[PDB]
Amino acid sequence: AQGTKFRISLGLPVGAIMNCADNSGARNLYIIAVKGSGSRLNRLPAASLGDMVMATVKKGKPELRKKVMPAIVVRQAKSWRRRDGVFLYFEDNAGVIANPKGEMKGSAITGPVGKECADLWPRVASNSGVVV
Amino acid sequence: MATRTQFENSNEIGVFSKLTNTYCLVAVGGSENFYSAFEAELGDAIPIVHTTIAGTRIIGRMTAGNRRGLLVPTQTTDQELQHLRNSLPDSVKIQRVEERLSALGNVICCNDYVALVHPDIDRETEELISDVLGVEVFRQTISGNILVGSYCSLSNQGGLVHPQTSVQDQEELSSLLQVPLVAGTVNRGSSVVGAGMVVNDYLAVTGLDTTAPELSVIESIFRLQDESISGNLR
Amino acid sequence: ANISFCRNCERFLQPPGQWIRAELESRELLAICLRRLKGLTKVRLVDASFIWTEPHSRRIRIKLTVQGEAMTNTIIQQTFEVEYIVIAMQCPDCARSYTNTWR
Amino acid sequence: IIEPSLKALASKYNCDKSVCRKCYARLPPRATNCRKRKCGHTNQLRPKKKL
Amino acid sequence: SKVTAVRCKKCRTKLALSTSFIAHDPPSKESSEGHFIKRAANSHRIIDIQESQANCSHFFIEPLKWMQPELQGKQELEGKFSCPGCSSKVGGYNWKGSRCSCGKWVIPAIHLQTSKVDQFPLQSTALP
Amino acid sequence: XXXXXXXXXXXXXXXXXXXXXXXXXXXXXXXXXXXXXXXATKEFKGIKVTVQLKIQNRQAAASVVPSASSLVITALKEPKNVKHSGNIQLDEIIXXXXXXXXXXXXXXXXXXXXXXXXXXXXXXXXXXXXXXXXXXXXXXXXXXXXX
RNA sequence: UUCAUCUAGACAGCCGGACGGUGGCCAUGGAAGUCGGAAUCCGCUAAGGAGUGUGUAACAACUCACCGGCCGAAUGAACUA
Repeated sequence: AQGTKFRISLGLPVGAIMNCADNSGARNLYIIAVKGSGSRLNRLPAASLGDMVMATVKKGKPELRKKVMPAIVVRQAKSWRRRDGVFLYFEDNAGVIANPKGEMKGSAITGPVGKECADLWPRVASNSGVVV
Repeated sequence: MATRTQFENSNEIGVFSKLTNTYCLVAVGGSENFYSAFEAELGDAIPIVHTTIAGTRIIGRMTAGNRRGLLVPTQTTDQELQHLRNSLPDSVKIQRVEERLSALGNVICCNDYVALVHPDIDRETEELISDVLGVEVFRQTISGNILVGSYCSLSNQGGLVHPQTSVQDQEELSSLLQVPLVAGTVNRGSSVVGAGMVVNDYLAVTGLDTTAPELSVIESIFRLQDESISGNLR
Repeated sequence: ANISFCRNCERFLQPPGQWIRAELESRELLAICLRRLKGLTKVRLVDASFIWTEPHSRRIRIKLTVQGEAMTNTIIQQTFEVEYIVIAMQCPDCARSYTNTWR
Repeated sequence: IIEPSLKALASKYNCDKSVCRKCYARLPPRATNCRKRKCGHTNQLRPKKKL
Repeated sequence: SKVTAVRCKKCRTKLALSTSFIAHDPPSKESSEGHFIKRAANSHRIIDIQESQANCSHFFIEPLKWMQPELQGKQELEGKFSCPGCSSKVGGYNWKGSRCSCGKWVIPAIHLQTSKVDQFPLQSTALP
Repeated sequence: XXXXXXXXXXXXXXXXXXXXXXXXXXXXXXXXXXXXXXXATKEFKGIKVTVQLKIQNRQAAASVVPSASSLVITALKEPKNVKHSGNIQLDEIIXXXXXXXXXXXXXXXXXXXXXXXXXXXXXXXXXXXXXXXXXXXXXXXXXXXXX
């Protein structure tokens, strides 16, 4: 489901609590896995801007809580290197929740969206207000 | 008429293409099958342009345009701006726009005559849209959503809107847009109707998983529908 | 599904090795849903209250409402019933299948 | 579409063989013993199943 | 009722009208024809039983005018054809059978698969 | 031009499903093909097998039924198996039935062709009680009168 | 080791023929010797089954039963270590 993306710096390991950018009632997401992650002894699998993570809701609507459901990172605080040269980074981490196809459950996104997420996922760019 | 096709394996066409009355825009990473949809049906009337915007392939959601003009965001480079000013005709004007709201496609829903913009867009853009596109600008939201370009496909004839939309507010917009409006779903139950499909006067292209009752609703409000080769020879 | 049963001593076999002697038609509603292949993936096991079967017939019928939907908009409920086949066997406490381990 | 004069021409190379039961080898249909050594030249042969 | 048309998806070409459609509506539902039988190599031996589907997923039409150069040129017993503007596999022709997905038999068959084609009314819009 | 002697089997009223595939490369028809078959099976029973051949060129109809097989012995009768087991009074009309049958049977006239249509009739009662095997072994009827 | 075949022509192979009522009849989308049920008839023949197997959607084609010559001293089966 996930296409080709150039490697960017991994800023979100397992156990991170990122914000929730959409309007599906959830307040923050708790990352428990990264889809397509590697395998190394004692290594925590880490996420990045645009990866697809399995995540639970720790705060928000009680209907959304206590179930594991996939999510997509839209902002990142660790600085990454774009190919055209610049090192950039947002202010906080953020994610939106999705079905395992990649379609989005929320209606809109507040805050800016990273550009390598809008190219990779077609639904996130449809609901994005500001692209970087 | 009502042709269906898809970019690489995605149903949404409005993200990856921008179809107007006098030109067309497509992203560069396409197969031979996706390009042959527009080339076979538009012919040589309007110029098809392969382009990218801001280093992206989402040019249907970054740009905003109609018959008379095109608006591109700030991160569009000078190499991509000089390419568009050649391939498009001399009638259309291309203008770079300085925004905090970068994605102009989700923000602006426009045609030849009447445009709806996001309510938190600023006044220096409202002066810019009305003088470049030559369109009256109306600040208004689709009943529950601020992204008016993603959830409301619009043409000169009619306009398809978000499915969860009250009838009492459709009559508001039809009073404002002066075109008849129908709510519906495209791509087998996706509420994002502006990003699923594109439209102009003589063509409307949507995704491959658009079902047959959904395709009836599209061509009806847009009024693009209308035989001797078929017959019995026994 | 299949549920094991002590014909003499009235016990129930759990999947690994257990022999939980439960009261008949009171809390066997609660001991079955561990043995069932289906996990917590089904929506919200919102309710479960089994319906009557004949006491001579060796089967148990149950009803339940999973109620949690994710069909892209809403959470629409759904009601269904499944059946269980009772199988009797020995349970070596109740079988006496005797000689080293005397301790 | 296959023109069964040519289907009989191809089935001699594909279907009309025999299979050893022990080593699963592909053998000629008139054979009596398997030609390999890792099954010990065994003679328990079966015909190959037709479609 | 009114006449209808069968337009090709991704071609937008009218392949077949009504005044066609030999619809053969009832399946048999009995054990010899309503079920799909897979025998064995020998001795009339049933290995599989498959139940037929709900609705007949084809359109059995008369041989039409646009089909004629594929049926005159290299005339064979079975094959397939396409839309005349996209070269996509729409339906096959067969002078044997291929009952329906739902199962009867037909006649020598000109089947038009209802996957990747759709049916629209020939009259005006419904105006909902 | 071109001649083509095909074939046709079974049917009582109309059928030709098997043949229908034979007219694929040939002249395509469904209406006149069952109509030309209807001109063949006119006043023929639909229970019985009707074996025929049709010769055609540019939709040409042919209806011939040589009947040198069991088609004759099923014709002169009254209509997990519909039993054809009858006590037929054939022996007088079987002298007339073998007359139409022995067009070439390639035997020395009727006396060696009175046993072909006899054992071809593999069901009927014939004349009297039985008319099969030893009940029609020695033929002392008509015979040389037909020669 | 024990059987059995063969110069009175084997085994192995090659060369010919295998016809005519006839796509026999019910049975079925279709079954012509060969998906199956039950009958086993008759013509001609040197000899030839309402067919021994391979096959085709159904035929065809081919093989086998059976009849002829062509070839020239070996061959088949079980078993023991």
